[PDB]
Amino acid sequence: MASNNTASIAQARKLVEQLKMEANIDRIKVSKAAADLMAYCEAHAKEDPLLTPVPASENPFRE
Amino acid sequence: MASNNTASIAQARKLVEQLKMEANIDRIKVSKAAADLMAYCEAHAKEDPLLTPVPASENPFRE
Amino acid sequence: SELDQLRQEAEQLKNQIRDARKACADATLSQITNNIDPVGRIQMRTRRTLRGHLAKIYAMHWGTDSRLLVSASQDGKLIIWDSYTTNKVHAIPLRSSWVMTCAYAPSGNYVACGGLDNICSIYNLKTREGNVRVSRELAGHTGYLSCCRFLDDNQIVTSSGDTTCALWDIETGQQTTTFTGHTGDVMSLSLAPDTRLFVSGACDASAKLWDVREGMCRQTFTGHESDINAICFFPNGNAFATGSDDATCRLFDLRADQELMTYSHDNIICGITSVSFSKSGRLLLAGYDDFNCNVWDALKADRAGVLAGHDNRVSCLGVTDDGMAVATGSWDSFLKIWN
Amino acid sequence: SELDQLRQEAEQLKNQIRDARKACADATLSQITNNIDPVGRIQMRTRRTLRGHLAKIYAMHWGTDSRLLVSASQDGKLIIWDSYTTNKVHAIPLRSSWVMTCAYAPSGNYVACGGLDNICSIYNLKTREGNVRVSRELAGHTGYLSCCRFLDDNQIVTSSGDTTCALWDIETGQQTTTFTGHTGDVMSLSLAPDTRLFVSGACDASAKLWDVREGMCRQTFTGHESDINAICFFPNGNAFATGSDDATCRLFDLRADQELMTYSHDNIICGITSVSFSKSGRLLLAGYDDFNCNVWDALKADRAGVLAGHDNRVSCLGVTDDGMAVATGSWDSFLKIWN
Amino acid sequence: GSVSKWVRLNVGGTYFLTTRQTLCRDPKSFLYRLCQADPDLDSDKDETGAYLIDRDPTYFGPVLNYLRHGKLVINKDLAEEGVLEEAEFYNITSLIKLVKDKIRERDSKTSQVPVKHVYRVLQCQEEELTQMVSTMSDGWKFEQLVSIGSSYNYGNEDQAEFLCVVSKELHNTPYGTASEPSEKAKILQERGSR
Amino acid sequence: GSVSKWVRLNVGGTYFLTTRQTLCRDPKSFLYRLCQADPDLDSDKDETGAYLIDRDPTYFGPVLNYLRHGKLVINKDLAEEGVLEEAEFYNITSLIKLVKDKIRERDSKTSQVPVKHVYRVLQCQEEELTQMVSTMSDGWKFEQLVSIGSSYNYGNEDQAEFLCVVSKELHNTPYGTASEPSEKAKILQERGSR
Amino acid sequence: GSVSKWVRLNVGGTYFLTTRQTLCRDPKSFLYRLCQADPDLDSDKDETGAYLIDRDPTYFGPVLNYLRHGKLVINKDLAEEGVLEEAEFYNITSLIKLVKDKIRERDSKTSQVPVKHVYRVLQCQEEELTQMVSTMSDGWKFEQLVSIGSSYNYGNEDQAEFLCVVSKELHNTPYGTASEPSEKAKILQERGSR
Amino acid sequence: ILGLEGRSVYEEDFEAPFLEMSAEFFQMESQKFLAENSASVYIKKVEARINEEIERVMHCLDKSTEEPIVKVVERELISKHMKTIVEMENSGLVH
Repeated sequence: MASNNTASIAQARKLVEQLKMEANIDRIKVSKAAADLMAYCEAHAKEDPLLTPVPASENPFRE
Repeated sequence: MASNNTASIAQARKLVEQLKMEANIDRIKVSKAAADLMAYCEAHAKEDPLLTPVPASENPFRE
Repeated sequence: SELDQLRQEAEQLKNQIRDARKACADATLSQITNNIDPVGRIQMRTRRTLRGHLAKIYAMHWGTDSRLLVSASQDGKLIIWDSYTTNKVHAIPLRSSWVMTCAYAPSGNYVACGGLDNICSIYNLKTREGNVRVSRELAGHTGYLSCCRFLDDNQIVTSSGDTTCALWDIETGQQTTTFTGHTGDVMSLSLAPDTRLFVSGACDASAKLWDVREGMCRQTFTGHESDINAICFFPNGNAFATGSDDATCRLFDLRADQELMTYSHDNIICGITSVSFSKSGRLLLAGYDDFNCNVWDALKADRAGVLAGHDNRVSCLGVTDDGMAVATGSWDSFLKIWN
Repeated sequence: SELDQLRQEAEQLKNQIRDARKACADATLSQITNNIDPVGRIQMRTRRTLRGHLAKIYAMHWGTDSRLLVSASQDGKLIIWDSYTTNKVHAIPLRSSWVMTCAYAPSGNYVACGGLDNICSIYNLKTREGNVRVSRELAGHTGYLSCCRFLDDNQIVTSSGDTTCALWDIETGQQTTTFTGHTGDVMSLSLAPDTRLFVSGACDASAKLWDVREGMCRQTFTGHESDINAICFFPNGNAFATGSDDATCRLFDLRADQELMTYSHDNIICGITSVSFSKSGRLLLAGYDDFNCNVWDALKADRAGVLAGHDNRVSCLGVTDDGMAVATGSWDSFLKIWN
Repeated sequence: GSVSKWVRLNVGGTYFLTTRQTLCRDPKSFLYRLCQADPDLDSDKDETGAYLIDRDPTYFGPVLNYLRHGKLVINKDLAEEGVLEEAEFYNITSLIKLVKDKIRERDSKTSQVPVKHVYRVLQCQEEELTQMVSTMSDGWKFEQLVSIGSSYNYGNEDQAEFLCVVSKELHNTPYGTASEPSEKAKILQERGSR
Repeated sequence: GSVSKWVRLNVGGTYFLTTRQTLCRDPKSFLYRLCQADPDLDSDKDETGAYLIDRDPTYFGPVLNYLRHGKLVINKDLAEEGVLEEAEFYNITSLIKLVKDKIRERDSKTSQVPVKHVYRVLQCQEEELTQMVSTMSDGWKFEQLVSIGSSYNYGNEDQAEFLCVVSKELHNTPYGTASEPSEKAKILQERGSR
Repeated sequence: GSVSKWVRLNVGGTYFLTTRQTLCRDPKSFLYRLCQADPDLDSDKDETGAYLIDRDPTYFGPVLNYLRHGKLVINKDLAEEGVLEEAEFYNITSLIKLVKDKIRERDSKTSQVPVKHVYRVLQCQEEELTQMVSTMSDGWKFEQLVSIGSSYNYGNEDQAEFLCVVSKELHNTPYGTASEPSEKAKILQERGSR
Repeated sequence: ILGLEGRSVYEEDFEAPFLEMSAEFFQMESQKFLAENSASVYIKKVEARINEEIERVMHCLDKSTEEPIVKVVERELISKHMKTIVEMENSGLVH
């Protein structure tokens, strides 16, 4: 064993491995992704009962 | 028999038979059947105590 | 291929049947003759509330003696009541829970129950020992025992799962004859006072009136729009009231061999879960998936009264064979003896 | 040996990753914008007090059907609470005590249990038997199960101990895809609405976002310095809030491949034991080892409001799938419904 | 030479002379297929004209018992599971049924070690109590009686006064710890759940 | 078969070498044919020549012992139901009664296996409670006591003081001979039901 | 005649008939050397056929069943320890593990006396207890319902009105993968202690 | 097999000696062939010897030596004859 080393290195390989396709993934900038999320939330803000007034007939916890 | 859609033709034969007896069975017009039902129901109205007040001891449920 | 030709043939046969019914169809004299004495609104009060149950009541069935009701709760409990005194003649645990159907025999001492067990349990109320020892445990069923009704002391009908409404010899525990032909599950059965013709209401919305004395169907009433919950014959057996998961009751006449007259309802839209006739058969009492049920006129097609006072839906109805009252197998765990 | 070269290569690639993330790093428009949908102070009511636990509640999970909530008490008891009615469908006794997690299946008919034992329990809640029976015991887990989530109804992600969060085939009981690479037990397990990526939080303080089809870990989000208590995906599955044993929650972004933004206060120092998003995902529901919990404005980086209650820590949170309300599985032996 | 009205079959080491009729319990059974000669079979005991097949005769025991007698009774010391394995190898759905019924009976008999045990709750009034415990159904064992407060009619003699709790060793499932479900049952269970 | 004073039966492939005279006890049993060396029953084996009986040796044991020495001994490791079935096969009514008595003893001893089990409730207050608890019958087992609300004072020394649910493991008799009602008994049952 | 395509073994002096391939399902077994035609045999006889296997035929049964269809058989008369001995004689590792589990399941109930019985307590009211007991979990036995005295919300009709304690016997193997907890398990244990 | 997984044991005992003596044999054989053979004959003969060495490695010897042997032969017949087969007495690539 002068080229295998009883496979004690594999863990480090995995580390290296993931880092490679941590780099391969593109970078979407902070502000733009943030804005996308704000648009999604605010569009979904009306359909979120926590963000809207709730009549007793609206919530299944008072009917 | 599957290749004949699991012998669905047997349903056709049964429906042939159903038409046969339905034609054999006399057809009583709606008006006179309703007349017969009125006669039976009205003839049995007085002995249907649901239609009449029941004293506090007539029924076996206030006894 | 010619399979489609035979299907066409079936279609044209049904068309002829529709034509014959339409020719048989006339103006409903009862509804136009609404000058009959008004039914008004019957203020209905229960004289005896049956709090002996504490689970929902799924089926219930008065006996031939017309004093003992066999109300079954889906927890696996039969309560053979004393309707006249609110006493439990018997409280029977069931081998399996989720029992949906219970029937009381012409014996007056045999009781039937069907759950998801796929085994029809007939309990002998009276034995030499004095306890409710089971009479028979009829196995052989494929699907769940959707409904059961006693034909005789040793003959019964079990509208089971898997499109089965076969007749069963109780003594042998085997099918007497096989009743089949539905493409949907059979969960509704009705007992004519003839006690020789049972109209099975399956999930395919097809009230097939079968003759018990033959192994083949007698009539096939249709017009339904959903699976048929319950069917009640008239006190003459000349016609039967049908209720499905629709907003209207129906009345199918055998002599007319067609839907005699429908009970349209838009004041209530909940599915008709149970149907019944009064002692005269003039009052048709409809159980509804809402707590309060109703009773309409079978003559003027208008509400004779409202069964109000419930707190949960009623899953079965049973009228006194003397017409003194009606028991409501509600889900509020009380059977209410509405006098 | 050659391991030094591999480790140095890992170090330089980590440096490259830091550089690429910092290049991606820009001003967070959410923090910059202080007028984009302010949420204001919100005060919320306990509408259902699911009293009926007498021991602490470790994990509580709603189902996608969002009517019944499975809640596990470490004494070894599951309650399938009916939130709408203040009752339960099942109180299942658990053979193992100290049950960490219970996850309600997407079909709402299976439930999963992971306790201190090395067996994952799969109970088929609904069957023709009418009662709960164990669908599948899953044996062969190396470490102790900490969190689990149903990826299907025949397979499930099970973050056991020993850095194992391997996918498990329910039918065969054998793990199919093995997920290893953390340090210590994989303790947290977040299921995405994407359902294609589960981000596991362990004692490595590294939110490893794994693909649920390949054992290769999609991304390795980092920034947390403590073991990760809870991870909740955004209602998009494109980002997730990560709460660890600190006062700092971290909203990590998959598109940015870096921590989108951070939540921290000097008012709070307890570990963020439970993290969750609203229907919009605009509200971050953070349960704490503090007796009370909080809500942040998720996209304004500030506290939306404080949800004060109980008298003991709240060990888990579950938002109604619709954003209707939240159930607070706490250690004061009550589950409070806040709406 | 090797086949007659009767046939000699070597299950395990021993050789049983049994009629070809008795060996078959359904024409899908492997044993029947072995009754008549097939071109596929190569290894056999041609020393006495008896076909060689490789299974334990101990679990052939209850199998041949049912086949000869028409009723299956598996010994309390022998694995009904071994009988089921024998049946499944020999592909006899009838034997599958009986082993199933016997296993249900055993699970009732072994309803002390973990396997489902039916439990039920009944209401009774003070007066009715003696009757319904006395008239309590055979095959059921009384387990507990609890007094409760009376919400009607003073503090005693109430229609809801005592809760009896009984049980049955036989499980309520159609078979063992798992039965093949039905969808409409789940539909109605959801209907009644809410 | 081969002629000998004894006879060798192939009971389930197992050679029972038993004398012909002990098999002449019940001509009304299948064995008395198998003992005929003349052509009344002819049976052979292509390996030994033994007569062939398609009855199990599982429950043939106790029945053969009953034939040999007049008394059945059902081994308490084999189903008494199987012995009853073997008795039915040879339809020996005395043997049927004996195995049914054994099954009744089983059911009384195994009343917690779902078979007959009798239950009652006594009513007593403490003074008599000690007495009849002490003078409890041999066979009847105390299972539960309970108090009932006392309108006198708050507790003890009221007639309605304690219900005493007691039980007994009772024998289940195989059906067809027991639990057979009578007409006047049913008349009186209907009279007393109300 | 020992082997042509089939093998006649003499297991502990008991002759059994099988084929080379049924034993060749697992080609690591001890019977591999015995069955195959090779002069490696240290015990065989060709004067009347059949290799000499001086081993248990009583505990060869379940092992051969696993060798034929990969399934262990646990009889009630079977010493699971003895079949473990035979399996380790015939080197079936998965069978070894399964039989070890069977041995420990039997010991945790029988030989180690009934131990580690799991007990649980469940809060229920009447409307909940009725179906909870009705929907009682598989492999679990009802043990006691008790009515807690209550002043808030009367003493009846309260979600906290009854406590039902149930149990499940563990005829369960102690975990050999590690029944001793790890450090973080104990950390969480002390966290949950108070 | 005596390393119980070990190529280390064979590496110690006999993995190397084959390589070393083969290297020396190819040294002497290549020099002799250069002495006796022209361009094409020498090229095809050394190629045939290389293929026969691989033949021995697969059918006469283990597989564990394949990676070492290619490295040895690459520096023994090719890198040893870098521009001695490019040109010779009126033979070679240029000629």
